Amino acid sequence: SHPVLEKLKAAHSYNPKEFEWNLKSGRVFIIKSYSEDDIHRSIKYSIWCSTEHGNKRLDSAFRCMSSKGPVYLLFSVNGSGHFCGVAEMKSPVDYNKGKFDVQWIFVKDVPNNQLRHIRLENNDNKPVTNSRDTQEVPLEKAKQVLKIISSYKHTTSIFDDFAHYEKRQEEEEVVRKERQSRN
Repeated sequence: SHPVLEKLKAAHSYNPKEFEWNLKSGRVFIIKSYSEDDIHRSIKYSIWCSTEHGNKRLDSAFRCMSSKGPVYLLFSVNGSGHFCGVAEMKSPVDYNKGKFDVQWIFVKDVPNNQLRHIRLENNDNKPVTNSRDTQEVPLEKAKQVLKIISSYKHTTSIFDDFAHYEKRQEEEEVVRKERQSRN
């Protein structure tokens, strides 16, 4: 067990046994992450950043949902074949690129084969697992997705490789510093 991961787990209740997937109101979006390193950083710092267009869509949705219901984000790394968790969006986008606060709720790997029966009528009836970044999920389909993610008995999560990702970040920082030093 990594000491940083222990601090995180003491400060956050991940994978809560009591999650309300039967949302009365809300908006739910797919997040397609470029890498596991970004997921790891997001969990560590409770922040996310989409593209310029994605940030615009999420910023608008959050501001339109103020005091009406939550905005949930369903995370999957491009090409990974499985969703890796769920966070709630907690702030509008701050442009000093941008960034917004997130509160991670589920940190767990859910294979796409467990979700691909759910099709999005607002994305040409494609499986929810075939979505682009910031695709909005209609609420009833989002309930089905959240029910499965919340109940799934996962065998892995990104936390299994926590030390690995910590090392990746530290070493890259060293490399970056040295590169900057030489210029």
